Parts: sequence; C-alpha cells; structure tokens
Amino acid sequence: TQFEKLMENMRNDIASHPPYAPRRGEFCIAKFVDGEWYRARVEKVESPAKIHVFYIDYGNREVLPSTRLGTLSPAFSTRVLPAQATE
Amino acid sequence: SASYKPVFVTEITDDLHFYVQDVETGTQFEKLMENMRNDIASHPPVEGSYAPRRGEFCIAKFVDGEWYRARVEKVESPAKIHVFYIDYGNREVLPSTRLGTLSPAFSTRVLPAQATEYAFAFIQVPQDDDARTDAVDSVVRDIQNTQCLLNVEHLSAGCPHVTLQFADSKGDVGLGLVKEGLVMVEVRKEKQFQKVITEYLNAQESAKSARLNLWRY
Repeated sequence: TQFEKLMENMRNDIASHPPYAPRRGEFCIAKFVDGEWYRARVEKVESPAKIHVFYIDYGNREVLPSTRLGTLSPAFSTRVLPAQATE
Repeated sequence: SASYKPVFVTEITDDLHFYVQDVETGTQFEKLMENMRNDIASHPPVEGSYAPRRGEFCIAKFVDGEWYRARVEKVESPAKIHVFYIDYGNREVLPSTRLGTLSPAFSTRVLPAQATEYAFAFIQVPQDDDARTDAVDSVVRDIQNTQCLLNVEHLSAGCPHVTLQFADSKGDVGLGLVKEGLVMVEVRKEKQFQKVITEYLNAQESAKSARLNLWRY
C-alpha cells in the first residue's frame, strides 16, 4: 500500500538521519513502544514527560516523553500522504 | 524489539482478539473491587436511579452474582442493554435491573479501565466461523484467565499486534497456533520481522506436512 511504502521510506530516512519542540497541533514522528517510528500529531502538552500524541495513520493515542518525538520530514508530510486514520 | 510485560489475560474474543490486564496494577484493581462491592451491598441501586445511554459508565451484575465496572454500548430496550466490562473485556446483554450508577469513588478517574485489547502478530484470523472457533477454543483453554508475557510488535488500524509467551517458558502462543495448523501465517514485509516470519512459515510448513486442522484436507 501507499502507507506501507511511505513507512518503509520514512524508517530508512530516520535510520540514516536519527533525530524537537512539541506544540498542540504540530506534526512529528513518535517512537511507539515497539521501538519503531510513526507519523503523529501533538494533541495535548501536559508536560515535557507527558506529550499526548495521536498516531495519524493508525488511530491510537499515547502519552510519552518529548525525547521520543522528532521532526516529520517534508518527504513524509500529510501532503505526500494524508493521515490514514481519523483524528 | 523485546520488552516483555507480565499481563493477566482476561478474555479471548470470538474474533481472536484478547484483553489483558497489567499485572502491576492488579492489587489496586483488587482493592477497588472489594471497596466497590461493599458499597453496593450497603447502597443497592434503586430502580430507576439509573438511565442507560450509549457511552455511559455503570456497574453491572455479572453471572456470578457479583458487580463489576461497565460501560453501556447498544440500548435495545430496558430488558436488553449491551454492556462492556471495562476491567475485563467481556460483553453482556442485561436488563436495566442488573445495572446501577457507577459512583465517583470507583470511577475511571480513580482507576483507569484495566483491560487493553490486543491481537496476535504474524497470524491470520481464520475467516471461516468453524475454523475460527477452533482457534479461539485453543487460546481459551491455554491462556484465558492466566498470566502471560506480552511483547508489542507493531501498530495496526485497530488494536496493536503482539506476541504472547506462555508461563514457564513454554513458548510463543501464536506460533503454537501455527504449529497446530489452527491459523495461517501473515507474511509481514518489514525488515525487522524477517527472522520471526521465517520461524512462523517453517512452523506452518510443519503443520501442513502433518496435515493438522486447517491442513486436514
């Protein structure tokens, strides 16, 4: 799928260019508990240790430290492929 | 990726998903239930101080005659209210006379819903109802209402996909279903799953040769 292709490309890029200031509404990459990176949006900033993100392609939500966030490169923005899950 | 968390598996669904509780918070849950059940015994819900609406929390009196935290899903009629037991994962249709108000002392703010839904990584849920029942039955027999180790493998459109390990190093639960011919392998393409997928496909070849279950004919 477009999504699988994008994820492969993005992961490649992150492993070649490993990673940010979280703000409500801002796009990012987020490292999930599987240790892998996904596209996300910052939904709520409760504190540095507690950023509430939404995984824009999968629909899951998670509170995590901002140390597990990074910039989403223009090559993997929502213009390239829209969020695959409904926020 | 390998971070194994001890979980208590509480419910296997007919779609071969399952609900687990984090062993860490088990005692807090235990305390809450005893506190809540004492309250309910002193202050039994009166009809009809509770009006069921989709989305609304409640207490529900389960088939063991005990009360649990729940959330209302479909309301068919006052005799038929669909509820979801938030700490365990099972669902039930009950009359409004077996429901009550969930008082704030025992709310999700005091202690969050304790059950989380997961699916097995690397396998296909059988589409045939009979085959799927056979797979669910194997999982119910082997892990339902027991402690397991859980490792999150990846995100998915629905709940995350995980592997489970039996207690006493008996091995990978999903892989065991493959070895028994009860489920087929989902061939993941991601690089980090190459080795595990090879392991699963080999198990599946073994089930095929032995002509087990799905491979009977």
